[PDB]
Amino acid sequence: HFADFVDDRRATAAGNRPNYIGFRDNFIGMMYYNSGSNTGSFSSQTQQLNIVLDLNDRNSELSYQYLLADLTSRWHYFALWNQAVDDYDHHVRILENDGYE
Amino acid sequence: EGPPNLAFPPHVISNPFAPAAVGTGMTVNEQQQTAAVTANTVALIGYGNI
Amino acid sequence: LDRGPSFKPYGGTAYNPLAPKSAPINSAFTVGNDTHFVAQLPQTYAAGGTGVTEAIQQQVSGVDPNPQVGQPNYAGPVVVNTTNNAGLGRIVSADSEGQQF
Amino acid sequence: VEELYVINPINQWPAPGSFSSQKPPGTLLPGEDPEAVFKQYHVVYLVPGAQYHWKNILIEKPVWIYGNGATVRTSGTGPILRIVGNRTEKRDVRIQDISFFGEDCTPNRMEPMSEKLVYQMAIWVTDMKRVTIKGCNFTNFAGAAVFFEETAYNGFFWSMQHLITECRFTGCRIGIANGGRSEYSTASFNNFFDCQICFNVVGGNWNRCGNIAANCRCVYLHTTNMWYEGAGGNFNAAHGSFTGNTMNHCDYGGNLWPTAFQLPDREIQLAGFYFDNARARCPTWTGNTQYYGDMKILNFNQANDAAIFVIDGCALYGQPGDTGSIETTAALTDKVFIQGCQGNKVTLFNIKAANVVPAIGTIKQKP
Amino acid sequence: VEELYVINPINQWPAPGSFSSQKPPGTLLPGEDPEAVFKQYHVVYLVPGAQYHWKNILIEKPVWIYGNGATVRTSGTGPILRIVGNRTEKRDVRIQDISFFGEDCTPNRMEPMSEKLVYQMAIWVTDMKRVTIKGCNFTNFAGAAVFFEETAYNGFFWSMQHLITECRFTGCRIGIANGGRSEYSTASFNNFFDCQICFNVVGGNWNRCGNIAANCRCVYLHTTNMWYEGAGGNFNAAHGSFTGNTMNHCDYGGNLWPTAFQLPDREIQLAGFYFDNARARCPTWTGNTQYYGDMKILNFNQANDAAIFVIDGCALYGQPGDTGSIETTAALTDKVFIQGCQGNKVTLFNIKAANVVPAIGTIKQKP
Amino acid sequence: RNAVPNQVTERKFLVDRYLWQIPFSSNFLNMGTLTDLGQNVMYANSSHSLNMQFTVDPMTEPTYLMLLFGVFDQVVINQPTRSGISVAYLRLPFASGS
Amino acid sequence: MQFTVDPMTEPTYLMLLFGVFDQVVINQPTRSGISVAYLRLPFASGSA
Amino acid sequence: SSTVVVNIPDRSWGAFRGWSFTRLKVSETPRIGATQDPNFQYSGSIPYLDGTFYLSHTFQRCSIQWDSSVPWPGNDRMLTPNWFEIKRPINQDAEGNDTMQ
Amino acid sequence: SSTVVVNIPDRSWGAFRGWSFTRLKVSETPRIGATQDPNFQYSGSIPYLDG
Amino acid sequence: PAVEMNLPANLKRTFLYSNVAMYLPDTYKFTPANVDLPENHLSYGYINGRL
Repeated sequence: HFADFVDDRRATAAGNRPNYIGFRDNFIGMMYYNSGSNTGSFSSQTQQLNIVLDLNDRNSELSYQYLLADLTSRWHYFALWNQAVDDYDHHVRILENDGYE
Repeated sequence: EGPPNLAFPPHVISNPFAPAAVGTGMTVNEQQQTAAVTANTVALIGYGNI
Repeated sequence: LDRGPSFKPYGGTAYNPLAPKSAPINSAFTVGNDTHFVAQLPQTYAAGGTGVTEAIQQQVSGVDPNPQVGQPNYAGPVVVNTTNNAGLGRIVSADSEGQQF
Repeated sequence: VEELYVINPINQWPAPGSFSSQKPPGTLLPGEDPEAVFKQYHVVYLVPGAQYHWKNILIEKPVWIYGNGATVRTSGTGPILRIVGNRTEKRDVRIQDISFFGEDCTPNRMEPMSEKLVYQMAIWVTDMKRVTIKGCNFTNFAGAAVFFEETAYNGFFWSMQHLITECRFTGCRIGIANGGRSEYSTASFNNFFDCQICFNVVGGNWNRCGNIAANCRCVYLHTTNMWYEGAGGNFNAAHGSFTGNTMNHCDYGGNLWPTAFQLPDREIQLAGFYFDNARARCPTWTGNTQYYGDMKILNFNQANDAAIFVIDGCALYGQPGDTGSIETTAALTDKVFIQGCQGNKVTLFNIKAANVVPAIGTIKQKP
Repeated sequence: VEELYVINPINQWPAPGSFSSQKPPGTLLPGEDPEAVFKQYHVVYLVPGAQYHWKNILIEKPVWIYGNGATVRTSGTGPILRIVGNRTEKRDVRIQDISFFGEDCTPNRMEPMSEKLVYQMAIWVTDMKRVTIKGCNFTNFAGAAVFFEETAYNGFFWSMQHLITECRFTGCRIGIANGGRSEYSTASFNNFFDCQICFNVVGGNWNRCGNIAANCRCVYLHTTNMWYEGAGGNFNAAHGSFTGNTMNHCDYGGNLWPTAFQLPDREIQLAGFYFDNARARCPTWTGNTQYYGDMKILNFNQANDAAIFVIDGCALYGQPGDTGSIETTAALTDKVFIQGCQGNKVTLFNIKAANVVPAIGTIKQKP
Repeated sequence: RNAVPNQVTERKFLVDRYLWQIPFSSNFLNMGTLTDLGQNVMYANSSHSLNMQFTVDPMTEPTYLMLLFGVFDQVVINQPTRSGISVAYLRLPFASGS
Repeated sequence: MQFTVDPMTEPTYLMLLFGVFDQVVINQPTRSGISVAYLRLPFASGSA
Repeated sequence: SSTVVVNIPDRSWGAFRGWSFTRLKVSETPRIGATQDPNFQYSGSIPYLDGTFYLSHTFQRCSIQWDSSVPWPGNDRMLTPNWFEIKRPINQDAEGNDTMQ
Repeated sequence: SSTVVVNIPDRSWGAFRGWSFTRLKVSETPRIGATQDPNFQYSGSIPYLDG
Repeated sequence: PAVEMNLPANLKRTFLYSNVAMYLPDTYKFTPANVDLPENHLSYGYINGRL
């Protein structure tokens, strides 16, 4: 875009700030869990009684996150369920200033 | 009571005690103050308020 | 729903409703070879003999002069000395599209 | 951002006293009576870029009014902003950054001056000392713009040090007016335009050091029995300074006011410098520019060789006919001198050739 | 002081609309676009003692800018603060208490003037009337400091009453510049320092009543085809006043600018008072102090005895050699008069002995 | 004919003389003054607490909220002997006891 | 409960959560017949 | 303020009959429990005792919870099951959910 | 604000398991009970439901 | 010589003024020029005097 701009002759540039946009981990936020007006239904036919009785107190997301920490490890990326997990960098957050060997 | 319920003459432009005075438009010179009468114009001019 | 151009949900009109129906606005029109000027001049300014100097010094734009300010407030129907005063208002030119109304 | 604090119901009590006073710290809102605010505070701010409407605002204690670009309009026969003082006030008045308008628009310059129009001013100081009018805009006044009256004082207490600077006067019939005994104050760098009289001088010993008067009929008026004298009238008059001013286009060019003025006693023909008083002396006259500006030296105090009127370092420059001409009375030829001057070829009525250095202008006689 | 009010949990609702607008009442923060703020308000305050950065700020409606000690810097080829008006504006402009800086430091005074540097000004008023520049500090401008253009107007509407007072100009190549037809305004008590030209005068009928020009090469420039004329150029020019100013050390002492100037048509040798125009007359000249300041009277309108240049009540005082000397053309000896003056022993080029009273200075001839 | 395009509409309503009533019954209609849920809450003499979060339009003046719980209210008044009148007031959901 | 956190210049929440026992039983006794019963202690949902 | 939050500690809700609610202005409502209300400086129609209610049209929504867990009515009865919605503005609400136009 | 003070009214605490608590920014937390959250203008890692 | 007036528009304008315009909130009204209203904003003089 622009880093400095005073004239057509003289102006320095810098590339755009990077921005990766994809789906969430586990496709969290794809589907209406625990919504009010939007509870999905698993009912039988010949009846219409909804089995799924969601609650606003219940969190059906972040219960699949805690279960999957118990069930498997974490470092493995499983492309089917979009099982790729938000990490950070161990040296951007807490940074060790050892200063140029 | 409310706003004044005024009545108006239908030819709406007029002087208050005279008919609409006839006249002629004026072309004007700039850089010197001289106004000449224009060629093909007659003007019905009402002055003041209705 | 589109109701069409035939829809008019009231009686009368909304633009200058108090005017007499025979009244024209201050305009100019070119019936014949000449042009005409039907006009009411509510604002007045002082201009002596050959008041062409005071006629140039009047400043106009799309907002001044105002068509609805007129005379001062309680000054009655005094006849104006056209020898001593000039008059000041607005016309719409004949060089305009549409039907004059 | 949603305020989910819980609440208990009210217990049918008489509620305790809740008040919401002190909403202006020192300001003044539009549509609020200024007489109760000027009484309470010493410094009164105004709303920036507001639109006021004042009429006959009586001020007794000296306050300061920071206008902040306000606009004060009026309507009626009263003045705006009446300032009445006493002799015992240690504080001062500073009116600043306000655009005073009138009950006019493109004013009636053909209407003659009379008793009806004499109260159409915007600042009328009765006997308040040390006022200051700084950075204002006065438009469209049928009477004076300011008028500094002064009552009878004694004991050589000449103090009353007023300042009128950086103002813009358009369309006012009379600019800075001043009553008698309004002595020793300055009024400079006020840019006059389209005024009939810039200075209706009654009180003397003033100092005018930079004013510009373009397209104005008269600049310096001093007669006997003018308008705007007040209590303690025409006494010890016309002693001021008049240095480095500008009075171009007073007779020819872009002037619009008529020549007659209709004083309370008589009618007179205005000029760019009109002076007729047998008891008053003449002001100092240096560095002034005149393009097409008349001068009428009619009468001063030359009785026992007591005054000599000297034009020094000024421009005259009136070519066509008698425009910009200097007129003197034939009994005053020996006392009107012009030493140091530049001119085009200007008509000098009743001025001798030896009394003017250098030799400029056309010398004629007006019997 | 600890806020132990209880709270209930949020009920998974869509939250109602919370807004935090109106955070400036009328102010202008640093790092905020001024074009969207000048459009909305009439009076714009600035943060006291801030540090701004403006470039090509277009102003269309007349606003007031209270600077409160702000500092506006710039960088680029554009002017600061472009003021473009129309003919129909009842309000006025007041720029106040701002320290405008340039894209320089200890400016390049050896670089010649050209087309590249002509847009390096800080205030460029196109046709806005009644502007006011009060209490500012302009430093280090390669072009002009201000430039008051004016387009072609008619009907003797000379109004345009501008004020430029109490300013400090350091290092600017051209000080107060003005276009043609920018008539009847004042510019006084501006303390110039280290400038090449204090006044690039094109429009006439100005009034300069107290300016100090120390260590400046030129003070009054008027030629044919200068820089900074604008639309509606050199017409009805050089009619102003020039009273009580100070132009010490223009040729000898602490002057630093070169003598050549490089006009768009030619190059000329600057002086403390340079004047060459056959169609323009001369300003009034009273009370000015000159220490070591040159004067060059080359050509004015003396054609049918229409103008006489008179120096009145001024100091000359140039002893060493030809420093501070007054130069006139040999065809203009009969029209340059010096009546009332004090001098050390100053070189007068082509001025007769009878035309100067009192007898001061050395009279020489420059063929 | 000269109507402006892109016209946005908005709806609102105004009720007067009316309290928004919410009945405490299983279906939201009236099968009885003493409702059917008014008899199930006293199952094993249980006690329940109640909070109600509301949402009103933001109005520029302080306003109350006339909330009024539906209760019953009764008297007895008996007169067994002359100069012997007596009462027993009782309000069932919100008893003013002792 | 009553907490104390470091002051922050933007508003925050408090994701507090009470440990409960979310429980279902699913009974499927007959074809096209199915029945559940949700129950949690202590914050039971739905009773009178 | 948009949200007001009432709170009742637990008690016997036996033979409860229902709710009713409407806003009232503070300046238009006295407090009867004393012999005089000195802050009551109004003399118009008082809607607390006259029934002249006019601020019923100004509720968006309403929610009722029993002992911090149970939502009332619950049991996914109406189309917004977890709270009542008195009014929902159009230019929202892509769903129908709007009687009487 | 430094403190936040909560309440639970009088009820039965049988088979209670424990507490847990963190903090979440208001701009970074949506509301799921609605069909649409018009005041949610954030698209980073949501801590309320990603862990 | 007659004068013409829109009669049903003037009955309509009086109805809109005395019934709807006269009963505005205090923000939209204004006091007229050169009149002294009492400082009690709940008194009769302040409600009557504003237009």
